[PDB]
Amino acid sequence: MLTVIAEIRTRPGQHHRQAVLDQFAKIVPTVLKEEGCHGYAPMVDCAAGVSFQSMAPDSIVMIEQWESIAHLEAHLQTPHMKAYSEAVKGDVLEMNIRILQPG
Amino acid sequence: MLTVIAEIRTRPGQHHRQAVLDQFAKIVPTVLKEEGCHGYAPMVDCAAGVSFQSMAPDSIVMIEQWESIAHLEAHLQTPHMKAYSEAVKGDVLEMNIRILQPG
Ligand SMILES: CC1=CC(=O)c2ccccc2C1=O
Ligand SMILES: CC1=CC(=O)c2ccccc2C1=O
Repeated sequence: MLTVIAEIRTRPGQHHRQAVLDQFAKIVPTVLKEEGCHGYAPMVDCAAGVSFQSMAPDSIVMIEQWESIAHLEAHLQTPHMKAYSEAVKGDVLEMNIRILQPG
Repeated sequence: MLTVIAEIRTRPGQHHRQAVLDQFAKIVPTVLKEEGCHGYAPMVDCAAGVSFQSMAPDSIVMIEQWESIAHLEAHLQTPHMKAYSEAVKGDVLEMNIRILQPG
């Protein structure tokens, strides 16, 4: 029902983006098992050499589906997400989070 | 009376941001003594590991208070500011300057 697209902007260079991705690798199976989660995928740009593509190498884009806002909010308080946030605090600069419905 | 917030964007890496901060260290006491100056503080992001914070490592945020636009404009013509501008010309990319009043 809700679709979340979250862009996580990482610090340039020094394998910061990979550090974050590695933290997601630890957590994604767990998140998929959370109540109300119907998708949770960290994505990165893939250079297709087409003129219409825009790329941001220092970013990870999450695509997620949650049954409700309550389920998303619960997600954010889980220990795996608190552990994730602590683990990536020196790697992440900001997040831009959209909550979307069918248009 | 006027509050100025100026974001100074610096060149990535190569201690450019520190070079600029060092130039501010030279000038801040002088600026505070300028007529009509009631605050002049170069600030940087401080990573608090909270999800709601946005950080830009290649930026310095000035928070200032000036008694009037004339006082600010005079500030910009002082020798310490002309010397500052010359000193940082290879370190700074741009500035975004807001002049604010109580809402
Ligand atoms: C604040 C915040 C932190 C996250 O780690 C996070 C992870 C996945 C989806 C959304 C979010 C979010 O809104
Ligand atoms: C153009 C310009 C240059 C500065 O160096 C500067 C320094 C402090 C406050 C404002 C400014 C400003 O508007």
